[PDB]
Amino acid sequence: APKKRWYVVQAFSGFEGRVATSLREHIKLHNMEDLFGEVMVPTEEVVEIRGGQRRKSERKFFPGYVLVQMVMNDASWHLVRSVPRVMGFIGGTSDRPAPISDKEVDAIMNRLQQVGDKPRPKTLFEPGEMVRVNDGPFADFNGVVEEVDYEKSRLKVSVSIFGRATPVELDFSQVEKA
Amino acid sequence: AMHPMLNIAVRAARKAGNLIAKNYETPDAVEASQKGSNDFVTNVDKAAEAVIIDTIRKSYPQHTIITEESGELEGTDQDVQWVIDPLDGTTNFIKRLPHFAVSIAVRIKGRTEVAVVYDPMRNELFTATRGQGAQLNGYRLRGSTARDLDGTILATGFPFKAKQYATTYINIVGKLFNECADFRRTGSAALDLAYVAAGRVDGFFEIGLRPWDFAAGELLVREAGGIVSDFTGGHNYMLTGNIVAGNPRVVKAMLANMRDELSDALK
Amino acid sequence: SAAVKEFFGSSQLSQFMDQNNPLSEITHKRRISALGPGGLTRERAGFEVRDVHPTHYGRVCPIETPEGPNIGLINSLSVYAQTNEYGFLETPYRKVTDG
RNA sequence: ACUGCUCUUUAACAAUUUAUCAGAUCUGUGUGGGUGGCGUGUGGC
DNA sequence: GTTATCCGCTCACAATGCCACACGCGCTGCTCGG
DNA sequence: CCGAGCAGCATACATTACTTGTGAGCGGATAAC
Ligand SMILES: [Mg+2]
Repeated sequence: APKKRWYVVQAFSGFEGRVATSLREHIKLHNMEDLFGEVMVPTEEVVEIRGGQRRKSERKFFPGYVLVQMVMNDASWHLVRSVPRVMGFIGGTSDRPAPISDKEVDAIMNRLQQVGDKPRPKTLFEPGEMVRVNDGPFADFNGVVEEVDYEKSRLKVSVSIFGRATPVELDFSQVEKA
Repeated sequence: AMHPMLNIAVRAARKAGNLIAKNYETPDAVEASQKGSNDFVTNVDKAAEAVIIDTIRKSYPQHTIITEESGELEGTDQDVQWVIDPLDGTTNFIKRLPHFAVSIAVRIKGRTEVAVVYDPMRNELFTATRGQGAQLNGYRLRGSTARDLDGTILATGFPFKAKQYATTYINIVGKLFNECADFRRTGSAALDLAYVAAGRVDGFFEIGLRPWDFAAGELLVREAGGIVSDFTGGHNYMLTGNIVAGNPRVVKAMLANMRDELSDALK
Repeated sequence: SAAVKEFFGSSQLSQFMDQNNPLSEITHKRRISALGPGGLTRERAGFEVRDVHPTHYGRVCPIETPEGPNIGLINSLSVYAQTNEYGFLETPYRKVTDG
């Protein structure tokens, strides 16, 4: 029972998804829907719904690479390499590939599961950094993030109100640089 | 901008130093007790350490803390450490000698990232963050641009806890007095390191220093053009506690001069 | 467009016309070079190539050539000279019968 | 329909152990400050 | 067989000085943008 | 919905291209004990 161990191929700058599409099309060409079973390009989503970039942004686990679930045969080797725009394999010595190990496989699988379950706003704030305020009521203020929050997502922030410092609950959208 | 953890650390050090100054003008409130060799430790140490720990936990309830008194308080996390000395030169604060400082540095993955020392008597605030440098009250710090062991000033410390090396130490100093101009001795490792990074003294060296007595100054002298090492050119100074520091030329000259006078126990 | 325009505009061969004199214009239009893509360069030219070959008679002028680092590389095509159907340099000649 | 039935007359304090006799200066805006890097080609000598 | 010996194989590394003139100098489909 | 910036892309490939002359390190054949 030789399982189709996963493998990785080095794509170009920003053609990974297109490379995967064309690879599936080459599969449908050569009918190798068995050997080239799975092909995956992971991603992430940072959701900052205000302040320029609006409502979402797409990242990648690791750019330039594409993941496949091929097998090891010289024919399939070329069939992977005989696609529009890919560099060689990424693994052992060239012409003798090596598989991404099953431990790393399940690791990246869990990462993919976590990023697919919860679309979560990244580009967070770290406790103790100064920052301006783009809020209406508190326009052109600046204070230090006294305590950060993620699910509540409302940035307990100390700032000079009536003299002494006071903590406020200015939400993410009302937070400027850093 | 300003490094976040650096801002928290400098606020905490400011509060601790204000408490220090408050305890200073009252030669009555200090109620010390002897713990080591020819030095006390005061209640003020405990008060300042408490203030620092509390201010840190306010904005960081999980970071690991390190202190001469509380040893190592392992927070729920163990990659972000805060090495703290609420007082460097407690001997001086006993005699109310106005030369001491509070010291706070942060280690990430074992690498010191931010560091501050604070002299409340002159209101001097040596800050330093990795990859951005060291500042004295808003001025950059480049260390003494001296290029040789001539005319230099050498800050040092006498090992009042490990006086066995004294003789050897003496010889070292003696040898150094053949070339250097003058020495300096303030009984405050952190402020010695700062002055080195401040370009006020052109080199510092000490035999057997405590880990939390340089972990803040060492980043200062690093990002102020200077380098640090042990007495044999290696990086084990964090364990041996044997420190030399200063601009590369003077450090190289000192090491070349001391290669012989030193003892095999130290190397 | 990119290929054809980068060729006609920025070529090792194409260059602004030597248009300061009618004779200069002509001799720069009917000028034969040995450099360029697929052609040798002045560094690796070799003292052998530059010299006129006894077959240059009538097919390429032997007297006009820029003096200096590229002698014999740049050549002026003869007056009556004319390219062949394949691309060689055919020269006219008067047919002589028996006598 | 069916727990609830006065508790009795506005805050309840910190500073605190040598040492004391209280024990010279409110001026400016004189002055300057406010194309090029590389590559290639072409020629010339 | 091995140990030192030698001979062809492949790669690094140099190509006068100036002057003048000319020309050009990423991009591109993904990304930030309304 | 296309205009205005960007991030890492031999354009993906077969690009590519005779001698240049010289030294120098190197790997496969070679003489000897
Ligand atoms: Mg201490």
